[PDB]
Amino acid sequence: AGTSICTSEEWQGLMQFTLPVRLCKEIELFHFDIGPFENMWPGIFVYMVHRSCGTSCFELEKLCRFIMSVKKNYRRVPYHNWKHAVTVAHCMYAILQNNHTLFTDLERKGLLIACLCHDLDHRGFSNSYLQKFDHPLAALYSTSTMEQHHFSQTVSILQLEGHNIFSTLSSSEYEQVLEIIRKAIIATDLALYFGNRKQLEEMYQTGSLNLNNQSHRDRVIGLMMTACDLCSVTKLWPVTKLTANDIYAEFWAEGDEMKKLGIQPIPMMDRDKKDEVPQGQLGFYNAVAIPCYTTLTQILPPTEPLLKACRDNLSQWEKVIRGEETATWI
Ligand SMILES: Nc1nc(=S)[nH]c2[nH]ncc12
Ligand code: NI
Ligand code: NI
Repeated sequence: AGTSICTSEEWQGLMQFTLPVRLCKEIELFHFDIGPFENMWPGIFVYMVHRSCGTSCFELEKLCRFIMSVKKNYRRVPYHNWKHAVTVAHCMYAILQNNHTLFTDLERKGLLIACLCHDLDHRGFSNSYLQKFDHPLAALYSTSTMEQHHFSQTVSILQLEGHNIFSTLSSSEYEQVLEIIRKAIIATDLALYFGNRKQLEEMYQTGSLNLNNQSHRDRVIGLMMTACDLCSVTKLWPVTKLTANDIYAEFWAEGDEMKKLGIQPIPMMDRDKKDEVPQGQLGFYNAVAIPCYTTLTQILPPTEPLLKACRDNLSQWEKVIRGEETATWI
């Protein structure tokens, strides 16, 4: 019920935060894992915004309020949580640093914010679930149900007193960045990814792709959003494997709810079908992750390390299937 707001202590603490110097170098790399630095997550996001956009891009007090209120509006769910938000924003930072002048100042600030916000107030349930059981959100948002909600949550937080980091934009640029953010969040609906990637692949392969064309830019930004959202598959194997445990914790909890409503869940969401997980991961990588990073690398060549890491993880799932897995901790 309603939008949560950070405390004075929370945002003033972020304002005074300083990032250890050794991490500065590490944060630039695609494979960086925020996992071991939880106390530093909000500060890491400030650092990224300041490196990409400038220390004066946002009023610091508004930015710190905004960040700490965003954190407070992620729920304590196993996967679609604050840690996921900051991970996705970091991937976007790495993409932006490596492709910096392809994107306008307004796009960079909008996309880093969109990434931080893109799963706001997620409940640990899929679009499939909300629509199957006619949750009020599915009535309000007929397609891309949760993503429309995440964008609405974003605008609610911006509207809190002292939280509007974009107020100093011209009236025109303000409308433009909100549209950047809306499009980017909606693009995180994997339903839309399949069509988007196929279109981009064609535009790329025929040579019609043109970044001066707004609809092309929109689609490229779309694919960047998918690549950042799925970036757990681009980390080192043990990190990827641990994150998969969190994703499946959510999936199995949803499947449990469907059993109670008289419907057998898809196997992926069935905690009594964990034997099918390795094959399911293979399916996901071949159908979703590999094509995403393949097309992204064609369009943005500096992103190739995402693709190489994704391929390496695909090989690991293949090893799991062949019974070659070694010791794992969870
Ligand atoms: N298998 C999957 N892995 C990730 S990171 N996300 C997913 N969404 N749906 C399936 C999966
Ligand atoms: Ni999402
Ligand atoms: Ni997400």
